[PDB]
Amino acid sequence: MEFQAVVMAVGLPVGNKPLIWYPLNLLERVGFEEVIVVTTRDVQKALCAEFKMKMKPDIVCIPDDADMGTADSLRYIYPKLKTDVLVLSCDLITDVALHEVVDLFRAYDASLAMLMRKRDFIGVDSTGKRLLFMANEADLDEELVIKGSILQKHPRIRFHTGLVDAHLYCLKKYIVDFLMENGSITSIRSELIPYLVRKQFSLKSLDIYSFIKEANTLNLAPYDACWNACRGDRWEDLSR
Amino acid sequence: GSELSERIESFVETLKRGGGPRSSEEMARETLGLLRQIITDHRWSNAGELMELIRREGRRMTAAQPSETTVGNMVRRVLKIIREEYGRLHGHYAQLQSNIIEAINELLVELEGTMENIAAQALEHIHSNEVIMTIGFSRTVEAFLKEAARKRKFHVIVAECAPFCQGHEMAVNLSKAGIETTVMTDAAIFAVMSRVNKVIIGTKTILANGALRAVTGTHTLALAAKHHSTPLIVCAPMFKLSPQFPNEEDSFHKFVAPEEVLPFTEGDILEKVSVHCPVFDYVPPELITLFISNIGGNAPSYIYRLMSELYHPDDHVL
Amino acid sequence: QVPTRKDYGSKVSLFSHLPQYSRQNSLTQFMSIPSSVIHPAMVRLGLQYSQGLVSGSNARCIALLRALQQVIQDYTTPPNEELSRDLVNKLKPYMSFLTQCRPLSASMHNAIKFLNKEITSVGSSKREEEAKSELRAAIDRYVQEKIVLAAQAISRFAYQKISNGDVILVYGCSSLVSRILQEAWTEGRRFRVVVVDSRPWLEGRHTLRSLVHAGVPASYLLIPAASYVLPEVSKVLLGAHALLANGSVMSRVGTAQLALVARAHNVPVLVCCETYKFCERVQTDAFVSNELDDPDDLQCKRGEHVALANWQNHASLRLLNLVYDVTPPELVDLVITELGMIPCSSVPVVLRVKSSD
Amino acid sequence: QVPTRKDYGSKVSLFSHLPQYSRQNSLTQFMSIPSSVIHPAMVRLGLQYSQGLVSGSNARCIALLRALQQVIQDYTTPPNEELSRDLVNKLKPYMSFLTQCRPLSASMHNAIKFLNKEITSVGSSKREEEAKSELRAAIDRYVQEKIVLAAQAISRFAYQKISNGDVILVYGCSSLVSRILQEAWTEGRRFRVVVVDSRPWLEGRHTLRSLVHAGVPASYLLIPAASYVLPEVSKVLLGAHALLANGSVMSRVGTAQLALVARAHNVPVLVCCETYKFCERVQTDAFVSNELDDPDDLQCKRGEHVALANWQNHASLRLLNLVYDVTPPELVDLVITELGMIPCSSVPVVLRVKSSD
Amino acid sequence: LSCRFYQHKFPEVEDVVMVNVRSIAEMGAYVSLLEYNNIEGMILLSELSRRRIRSINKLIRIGRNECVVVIRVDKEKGYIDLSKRRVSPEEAIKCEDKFTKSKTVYSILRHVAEVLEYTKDEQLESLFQRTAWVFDDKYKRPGYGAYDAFKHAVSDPSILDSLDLNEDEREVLINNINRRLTPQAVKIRADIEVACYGYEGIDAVKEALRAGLNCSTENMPIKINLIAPPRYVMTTTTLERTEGLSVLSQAMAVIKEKIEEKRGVFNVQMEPKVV
Amino acid sequence: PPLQAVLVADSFDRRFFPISKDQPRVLLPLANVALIDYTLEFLTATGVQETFVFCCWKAAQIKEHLLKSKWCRPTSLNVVRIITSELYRSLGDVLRDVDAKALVRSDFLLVYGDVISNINITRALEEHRLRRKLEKNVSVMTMIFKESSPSHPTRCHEDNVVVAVDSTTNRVLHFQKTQGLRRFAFPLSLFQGSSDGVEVR
Ligand SMILES: O=C(COc1ccc(Cl)cc1)N[C@H]1CC[C@H](NC(=O)COc2ccc(Cl)cc2)CC1
Repeated sequence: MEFQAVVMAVGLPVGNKPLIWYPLNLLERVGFEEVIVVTTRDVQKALCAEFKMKMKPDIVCIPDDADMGTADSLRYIYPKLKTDVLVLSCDLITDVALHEVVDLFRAYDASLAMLMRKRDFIGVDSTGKRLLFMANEADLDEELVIKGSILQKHPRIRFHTGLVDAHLYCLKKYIVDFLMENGSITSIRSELIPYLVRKQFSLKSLDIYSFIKEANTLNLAPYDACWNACRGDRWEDLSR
Repeated sequence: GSELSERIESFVETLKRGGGPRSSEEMARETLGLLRQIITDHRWSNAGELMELIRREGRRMTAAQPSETTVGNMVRRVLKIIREEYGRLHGHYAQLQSNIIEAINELLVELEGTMENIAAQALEHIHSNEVIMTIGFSRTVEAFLKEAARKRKFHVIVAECAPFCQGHEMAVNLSKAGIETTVMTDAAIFAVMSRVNKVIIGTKTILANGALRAVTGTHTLALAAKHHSTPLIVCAPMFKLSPQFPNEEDSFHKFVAPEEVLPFTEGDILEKVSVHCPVFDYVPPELITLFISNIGGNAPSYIYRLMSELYHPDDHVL
Repeated sequence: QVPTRKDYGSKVSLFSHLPQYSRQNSLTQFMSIPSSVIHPAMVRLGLQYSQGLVSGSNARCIALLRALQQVIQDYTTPPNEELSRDLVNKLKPYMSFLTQCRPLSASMHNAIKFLNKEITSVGSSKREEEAKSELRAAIDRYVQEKIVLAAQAISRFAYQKISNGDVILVYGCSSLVSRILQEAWTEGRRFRVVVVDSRPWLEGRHTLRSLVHAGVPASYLLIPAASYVLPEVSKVLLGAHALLANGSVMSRVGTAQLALVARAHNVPVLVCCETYKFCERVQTDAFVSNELDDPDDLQCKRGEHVALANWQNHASLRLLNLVYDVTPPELVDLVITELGMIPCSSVPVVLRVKSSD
Repeated sequence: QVPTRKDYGSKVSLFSHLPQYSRQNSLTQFMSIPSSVIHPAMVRLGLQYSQGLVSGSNARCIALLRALQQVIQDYTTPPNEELSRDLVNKLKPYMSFLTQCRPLSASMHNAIKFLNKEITSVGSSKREEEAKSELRAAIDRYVQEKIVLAAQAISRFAYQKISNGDVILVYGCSSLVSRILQEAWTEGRRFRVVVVDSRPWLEGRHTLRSLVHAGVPASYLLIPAASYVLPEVSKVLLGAHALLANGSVMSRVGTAQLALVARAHNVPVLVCCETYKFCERVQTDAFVSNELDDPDDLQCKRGEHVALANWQNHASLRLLNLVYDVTPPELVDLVITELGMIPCSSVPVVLRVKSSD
Repeated sequence: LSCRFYQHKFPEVEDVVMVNVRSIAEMGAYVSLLEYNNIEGMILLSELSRRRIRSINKLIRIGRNECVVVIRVDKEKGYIDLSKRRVSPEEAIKCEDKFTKSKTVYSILRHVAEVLEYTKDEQLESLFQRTAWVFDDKYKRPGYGAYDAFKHAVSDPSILDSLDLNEDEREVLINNINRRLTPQAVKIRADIEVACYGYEGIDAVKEALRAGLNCSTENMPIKINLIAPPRYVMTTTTLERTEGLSVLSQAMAVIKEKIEEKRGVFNVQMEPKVV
Repeated sequence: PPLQAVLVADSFDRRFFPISKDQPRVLLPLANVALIDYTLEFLTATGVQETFVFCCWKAAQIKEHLLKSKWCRPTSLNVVRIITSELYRSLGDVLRDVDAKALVRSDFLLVYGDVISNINITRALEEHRLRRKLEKNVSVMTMIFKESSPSHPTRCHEDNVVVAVDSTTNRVLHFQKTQGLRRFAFPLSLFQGSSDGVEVR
């Protein structure tokens, strides 16, 4: 088997339907006979009994701890993963067919492949597929820095600022091997993105790729994107 | 005086910088207009003085652009017109000038109807369900094909040019008339030559031995046509016919900037490389089967007689 | 099930039987993300084949054999079934998917035939992992000799042919010709190479890079300028992709044309082909078995006058780019294989000494 | 007035622009019995043209000039009209009816051009019968010199070329070739002639008769055995029907084929053409300007198995017999005219000295 | 609906006429005489040029208008022999101007007959004979006389009152003449940079502007406008632009003299050109 | 409107020493032709009508070099204006003398005296004219660059230029050089001022 889909649960089904059902429908529509879903324990450690009341083909639900992040949940399922990891989340309303990000992961032999959609400045190569830089404006002392090697090997870098993270990743086995070997990472979205983006600026190296969709967008944990969840699900879940 | 000299200098600079104008027929018409504007606003007593003046101006006109031989052989045709008029009036100031003016007038009437005569005689060289091969872009072969497609149904393979794709506009102009145009690259010529029935092309300059310089890649096409024994057709007018021999004078090919072949964004390897781009190519007369002009069809073993009907051997050095 | 790819654009009437796909659409739009009916290594090979990332024939064969090693390493045996029949029955959908992704080169066909001959001769008394390790070692030894030992022998046989001060002409991108030129430049020969390239791949720039990083004086010209440079050229070196039964040279499209112009300029051409890239199937033209790439690759940015942009709106407009063509055997003089310098007329004879005969 | 003949059978798609009639039907089913729109001599000429009674080009031109003499003798002048263009306007329906009866040979086209140039240059001060007698005498003198004086000069130029004891190869039916062979046999040369023939006309037997009535030893062979006899043949003497501007030889269909086999056997060919059978019109194949004979002429009686009887019932069956074809100018060496032995490359040149220039 | 251009149905000998080539034969080129109700003529093959001509189609250009001189005419036989060899370029330009004026008069009378709805060709020919051919016979000039009378009637309509065609036909002809041949409108614009960097700079600039405006002739006011601080635009909207450009040049020279008299520069940014 | 141009024929950087101590750097021959003639031929191939040559150091030598050239002839379509003064020593001083003399009118070209080019910039001139016509004289300068590789031997490390511009309306937001800089810093206000597109070149 090529991929083992993991759905993350960090601080949930508040809407016109279950918020965990749409990633489960997106997985079970195309392939994915083996689905691993972690449970939430920071807000309340009782979402596993609500998640086990669905009607999917095969769900693997595990209990988790309260004080934990994304990298702790990656390191928690390390002895039960044997192949490439394809990370999901609860608040992920994606009308885009995710076959193309798997095509970007497979065709270029990439180590990481992510999907963004229209705070974070993302500088991508001029072809529009391979990312070269990404940074938030919070944890940066200066405005930005750019090395000379990434401008020598890639002389034009197109930057985007109105992007959101759909939390659709594709990880390689040695990346989570390094994550298990380096336990200082807590948030995988701020660690596996930035450290690999810095390590790609080394020949023999790793490749990180991203697709910029223009069809829909994901949701958020707060109530800022909760009003667009029902209006987005009333017109897109009819074909699903 | 002033107007003549500034028009001559603008003509020389326009031939020096780029292709001004686009079509060769308008260039020949403006060359006739420049020559008639020169001869109506000058003074001469003998015809040899006018001969030396036109020779001195034509030396500058060929030194401006040596690849554009249309102005050179047009100046040579005007010089032979001067020689024939002095010969027929010797055996002469206003009557001779009026005779030269009306000869240039009827030459312009002849020059305006070259393409319509070629399109009129296009019907006796194209049959139905035919495979046509054309390299480059010229309005003569385009009018040839678009008049032959008015009553016949056939197929044209328009091959593009590898330095700059000039065959794409010809392909999208022929496909608007519905001749089932097939577009391909330059590397497939022999790879299509086993199915090409007849090759119909144009040229830039008809040389004196029947040879021709033309757009690059057509010497390979003529070699493949000789290998596959398909007949070759040259739709060329009578002002692209020049007495300049191939190996006699230098600066045969026109070399242009190599940015169309290898771009400037290639890298550090552009210093240790030598990129050439010859836009013209030389085709020997043995690979040519038939020339088609407004007066009809001619063999490549007949072009010398056209020289004897249009040029003097004393004017070959200009 | 694996569906059929839709034929893109309007095909040529002479090429109605050959498929013409496009790179903007993929076959995996209706395929599972955990690849079950196709192997994940096989679908990765098909994805890197269809997008044009692996274009060389030796590189395609090497990546194909690596994907087959990944298939054999991830292979299991069903109950009451043998390996020597189930592996043959299971590899044929993989090769059909590979052919649907891109029309296969002849090196891939000979690799498929050699792998079928190897997995046919596996005895029933052998174990599973022992036969799998035997097949992996056989694939490793096969690719080892018939890539690098053949390349070293062909470069040694070409080193004693290239003299000092001559001009060599190359065409296209191939690892064997660039390795020959690099070993000849490093072993003592002083020469300059004329690089001839064609549209729309522009792959020769690739081998031009291996002619600059090695320190060789190089000249980069095109197909229409090949008739201009060939009066000065003394030798034409060619990279062969396939050699048919009659002595034909199946390679990149600007080869038999280049060989005809080189014969017309009295320049003897030199093709280099490993023995595993030979063919028992023979064709006499570029029209009965050929690859058709994208019809949208022919357009270029010449100012703001892209004429072939909306080419599908014109009903009487056909677009075509041939990948392969064959050469008449009276045009090519040398064939440099690891057994030596042969003519074209003995390229089936070598097959007779390489098909266990 | 004069309708068009219906095209018989299913035409070739490569010959769809050229008409294909049949000899079983005629246009005079829809014409008047006292022929008023067409002359009686002209409709007699068209009837003997369409049935195949006059097949030789010189015989066709002689009969055409006799019909034009009969037209001029029975010509009247209308009031307030000149002869110089009313004769042109009356001759054009006659020539159009002649073209509808049979596609005209090039000798007929040159005779039409010469007669139009003659009846254009008649003065207005001349009378009716005086201009008619002048035109009749001009036609008589023209056909006299440019048939028999040209034939005598061509036979005299061929007599000094044919040696004693050689073998001559001829093809087709023409009065000039038979006259050359008869004068060479009677003037002292001893030789034997191989008459090569082809289907379905079988007209060369006619020339074979003039080779037996003259006492010449002859050998009657066909075109597939022409490759067999040409190792023994030293000279090939052909009869040209039309010479184009580029030096091509438009003749019967077994001419360019026969010249190619003769060049492949090191046998130089010899065509014999008068000056009035030349062409300013040029063509490179037998497809843009050719005559199509009857499609039911190819069937024969080989026992009781005539396979091409009900050929029209088969929808995917095409029948074709070409009459004329052209030769490449690099295959033919001689052109024996009354001005001498020239190459093909100077056949427009003599046109320049025969078009009043 | 058509007619001839003049009162004669056939041209005289050595009269240069404007024809268009319709077909090519061996005897010559069949043409149509555009100013004689499209009667068929023939340009001879011997008269197409003064040089040896290989083909008739090399200088014919079927579809092109050309001036040819009449060599032989026969009203009984209907034969009209034409020649391109005899005509001169000056005679060709004269025939082109005469054919242009006669075609303008033909279009004016055709518009007048279309306004009068005279569908019959005989009534239209009577309008021709009552309007243009009477003036052509009075002034003894075919084409020039009718166009000159119409150009005089566009200014002074007393010449059109002598025609006794009808009460409405004369008014329709006068309206068609004033709408077709009376386009007297031109605008000779020019730019001049007149300034003075001295004591009374603006005063000398206003004095030079007043001196330039005072030199404006009648029915041709030279309007000056401040297009820029150092540049000015001197326009002139009047007919007879060959005189209007000279008047603008004289006004610019007077303004330059008035600027140089008061110690000020006066450059010509643009010469007198029509808008 | 006519097309004016100014030509700084005196490069005020002390780089060609001691080559420029005898004849200036605009009079050196590339291939038997001085760079002044190359730049003037590029200007006439562009289509300018009048130029303004500015030269301070050894200006008499530049004047006697270019008076015997093709461009000082009366038959030349592009006239020149030789302006000689030893007071200015900077390009800004040249442009403020242009403003004090009021020579140019609208959309004039700016070129050094040692620029080798063959670009026809009528497309860029029409783009600058339409950008001035729509936005009411907001666009002031249209810089011109050539697509090149950073590893090319043309651009050296002393004159390498990195910019940050817009993608859809190509307005420049940042512009700097790499004169001894291994790490480049770009400002943050360029993203807040333009949230539609930004590209580092
Ligand atoms: O369709 C095409 C298009 O040609 C090409 C288009 C593009 C390319 Cl890359 C290559 C070829 N050509 C046709 C032209 C008629 C021919 N012949 C026939 O249809 C009939 O065959 C005959 C039959 C009788 C005779 Cl005598 C001759 C040919 C087949 C091929």
